[PDB]
Amino acid sequence: DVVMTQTPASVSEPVGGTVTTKCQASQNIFNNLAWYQQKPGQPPKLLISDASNLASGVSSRFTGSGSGTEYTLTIGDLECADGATYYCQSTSYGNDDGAAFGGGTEVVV
Amino acid sequence: CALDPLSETKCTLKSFTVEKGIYQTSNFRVQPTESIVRFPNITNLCPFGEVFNATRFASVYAWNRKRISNCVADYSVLYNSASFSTFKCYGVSPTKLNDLCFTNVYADSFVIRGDEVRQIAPGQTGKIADYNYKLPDDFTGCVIAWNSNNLDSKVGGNYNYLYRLFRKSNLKPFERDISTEIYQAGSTPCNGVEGFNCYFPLQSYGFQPTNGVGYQPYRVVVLSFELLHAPATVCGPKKSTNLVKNKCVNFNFNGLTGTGVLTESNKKFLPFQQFGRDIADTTDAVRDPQTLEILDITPCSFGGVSVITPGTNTSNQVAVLYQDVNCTEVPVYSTGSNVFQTRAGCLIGAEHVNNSYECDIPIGAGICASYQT
Amino acid sequence: AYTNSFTRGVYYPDKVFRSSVLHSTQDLFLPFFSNVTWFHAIHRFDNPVLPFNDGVYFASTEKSNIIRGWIFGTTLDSKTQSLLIVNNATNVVIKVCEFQFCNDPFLGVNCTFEYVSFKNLREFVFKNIDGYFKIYSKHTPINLVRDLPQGFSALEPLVDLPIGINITRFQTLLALHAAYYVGYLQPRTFLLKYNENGTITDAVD
Amino acid sequence: ESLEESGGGLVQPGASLTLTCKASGFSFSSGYYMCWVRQAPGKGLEWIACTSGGSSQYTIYANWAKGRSTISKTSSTTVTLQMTSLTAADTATYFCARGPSTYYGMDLWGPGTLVTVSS
Ligand SMILES: *[C@@H]1O[C@H](CO)[C@@H](O)[C@H](O)[C@H]1NC(C)=O
Ligand SMILES: *[C@@H]1O[C@H](CO)[C@@H](O)[C@H](O)[C@H]1NC(C)=O
Ligand SMILES: *[C@@H]1O[C@H](CO)[C@@H](O)[C@H](O)[C@H]1NC(C)=O
Ligand SMILES: *[C@@H]1O[C@H](CO)[C@@H](O)[C@H](O)[C@H]1NC(C)=O
Ligand SMILES: *[C@@H]1O[C@H](CO)[C@@H](O)[C@H](O)[C@H]1NC(C)=O
Ligand SMILES: *[C@@H]1O[C@H](CO)[C@@H](O)[C@H](O)[C@H]1NC(C)=O
Ligand SMILES: *[C@@H]1O[C@H](CO)[C@@H](O)[C@H](O)[C@H]1NC(C)=O
Ligand SMILES: *[C@@H]1O[C@H](CO)[C@@H](O)[C@H](O)[C@H]1NC(C)=O
Ligand SMILES: *[C@@H]1O[C@H](CO)[C@@H](O)[C@H](O)[C@H]1NC(C)=O
Repeated sequence: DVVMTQTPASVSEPVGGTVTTKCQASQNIFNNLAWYQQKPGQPPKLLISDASNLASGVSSRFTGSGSGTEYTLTIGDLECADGATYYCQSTSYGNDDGAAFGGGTEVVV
Repeated sequence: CALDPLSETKCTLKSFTVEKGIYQTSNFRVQPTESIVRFPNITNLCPFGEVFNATRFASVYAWNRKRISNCVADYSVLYNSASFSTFKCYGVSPTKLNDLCFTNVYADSFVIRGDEVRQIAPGQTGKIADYNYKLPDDFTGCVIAWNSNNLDSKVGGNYNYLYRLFRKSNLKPFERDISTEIYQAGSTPCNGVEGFNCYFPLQSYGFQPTNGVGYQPYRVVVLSFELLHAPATVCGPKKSTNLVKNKCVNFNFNGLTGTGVLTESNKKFLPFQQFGRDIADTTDAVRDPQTLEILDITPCSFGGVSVITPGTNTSNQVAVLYQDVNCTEVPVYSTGSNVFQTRAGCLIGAEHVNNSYECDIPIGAGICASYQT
Repeated sequence: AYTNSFTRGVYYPDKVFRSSVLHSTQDLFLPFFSNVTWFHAIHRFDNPVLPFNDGVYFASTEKSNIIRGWIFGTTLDSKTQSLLIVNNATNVVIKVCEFQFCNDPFLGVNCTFEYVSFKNLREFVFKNIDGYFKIYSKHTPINLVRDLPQGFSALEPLVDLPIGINITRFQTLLALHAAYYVGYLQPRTFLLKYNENGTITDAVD
Repeated sequence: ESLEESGGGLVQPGASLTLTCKASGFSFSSGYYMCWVRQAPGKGLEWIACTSGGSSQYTIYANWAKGRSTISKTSSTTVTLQMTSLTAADTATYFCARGPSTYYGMDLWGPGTLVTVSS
């Protein structure tokens, strides 16, 4: 089962700035990544899938890139409601690679 | 019985007093350091290179069908390629796919635009999946698609690729039908190709480099697999570990599975010959299957362990003779300050003296040890 | 017409290498000074049907290479699967497909397995043991046109394809716009003298 | 649509618990995977297992819970997962999320249920 190593554990950015989160795997996943945002008291909400695709109802500020073993998530024009914990997770359902999440990354406005 | 050589001598002699002389106590033996397996190279490597980098793929409704069996399928070439962006594959991990061994492999190769690349998946519903190519629910295959906008799409739109957009029913899993019966609807008066509620089920979409990424064509290949219900014919590669010389190592050359030390041999081999044997039907030289050269093998060093000691009443100091071995591999005794070498073996704990006296404790090859000032 | 095979018909029994060792092997060989059968192909003259009976030693001396292939099968008349070897200038072809051939098939001037790879005398042994079909070959030059000369020459393995089809009958091909010898193998213990380089220089029955 | 969970709450240490996720508005077709994830009270998400929908019986377990979980599809609308030999470290919040066969991210997450391993 592949493991997700997500850094930095804690980040602080001002209003309107950009915050970048790094996710690294133990083996090559060939995209199949999903970026999530979880607010306290709320189940996680999907933001980015396939490491490059944005779902419906998702602002263009969130943007994911990367390939192979290294992936990046950037959030531009940070807002007061963006304070949450962001997660990276492989989407291998029946591939024996698992779907383990990485270390949660909280953001401070 | 294991504290020191004098105690070993006492245990072997079954007495608490040991008389002056040399007593064989135990047997030296050099354990193998590691295991190396230098298996040969590829027997029958039929690759997917021509399947993937083909000149042109087939139409999606009548896809390119290939059967892979009785081969050694190298999945590592597919694994190392990063051009694939939709490795949406099930049943087997990409890294363990080489290890996995299956009876048959089916290659379904065609061209699909980025809009319905999602539809190439088990349990997915859509016009393209239900009209051109459908995946089984019990899907153990491996779906790999990559961008081909720079290759397939041409200026003014490409029309050599045809797809079915109209059909009364849905395609059963892995069904191909090139008959392309005319679509009928409504009162169905369309005897020919065009009529009321009548259209050609086959159509072509212009592919352009400046078109949207969703409309850009991608080259897609499905590697359908199947379980081990029979002896396998297509399988993965084997091990190619390195070779180590001048070290006692268990070795495996073409199934030889012999243990010894390896050296470069001056003896010559005929091209067909793969290994040599002694006059006693024991292997003594092996030709390396990976690289054509000869390796002399000799058995791991072994021999008796003797303790040379005066009377236990005189002194408790002892020397250790490892018979027929060079001192370099002897440690593999505590008194390593003086370690002398003779034809009899390696003697540890005694110092050589130029002067010659009458023999007291014979060792071998004209050498004797004695207890003196 | 017969002849006697003085010393020919010995091959390396296995891929094992030995130096200056007299090694005794019990294996299927051609007996020394054994009477083997002669065939003519010039002038008419045709090639007859032969049995297999546990291996075949075939030695053909040729000037323009009239010999062009071998057929190995119990029936090989499209009745059952049969091994076919065809030697062309381009390549050597090995099939198991069934073919129907007449009594005297001449060459102008499902398949289970497939393989692609008088100064001149070509020596061969074809054997079937443990489901394995083995070929041994040599091409030593002969200056005697009457008969195979006195002397010795070891035979080296070339193909070990596992055909798995039992063979009890064998035929050879000729070319039409040339004599050749056929021996027979049986279990006969041999003592082979290995040279310092590993070449079999002499052997005793 | 919607996903709901039932069968959580207080569980004695060393016992076994059974959790069920019931869907509303769709069915567990072969194009969707039913996956289970857990969340410690102050830590991140830890994946548990998944099971393919439809007639397929294919199932993937995590490394940590390979021998302590049992995930199987009881019905086209309900799924069940069982924990064995519960410890205090297993106190977490279980989320029932679906995953498309296209290997996209999980959408339509359930509200979740809290399980507490204490006496
Ligand atoms: C493959 O094995 C052959 C055996 O003859 C060897 O010569 C060659 O170096 C090996 N490797 C490659 C990459 O061909
Ligand atoms: C052929 O396809 C393979 C797919 O793995 C790719 O890695 C390779 O680069 C291709 N060859 C060329 C010459 O582009
Ligand atoms: C050892 O020497 C002492 C004194 O020389 C003597 O008393 C004793 O008997 C000797 N022991 C043996 C085993 O010969
Ligand atoms: C060990 O001793 C042998 C025998 O004298 C000698 O030939 C050889 O060079 C020595 N080996 C090493 C590795 O020193
Ligand atoms: C014995 O003689 C050698 C010369 O051969 C000399 O160098 C050496 O000191 C002597 N050996 C020892 C162990 O002292
Ligand atoms: C060759 O030997 C066989 C077997 O003994 C015998 O029948 C035959 O007549 C011999 N041929 C000649 C030409 O002597
Ligand atoms: C090949 O030969 C025969 C020809 O009649 C065919 O019927 C048979 O099925 C085939 N045999 C095998 C073992 O494939
Ligand atoms: C040998 O041929 C017989 C027919 O006489 C056949 O039944 C048998 O299977 C064959 N054996 C092998 C090993 O091909
Ligand atoms: C053995 O050595 C070489 C190896 O190539 C060979 O040419 C030579 O003729 C052989 N010697 C004898 C005496 O057969």
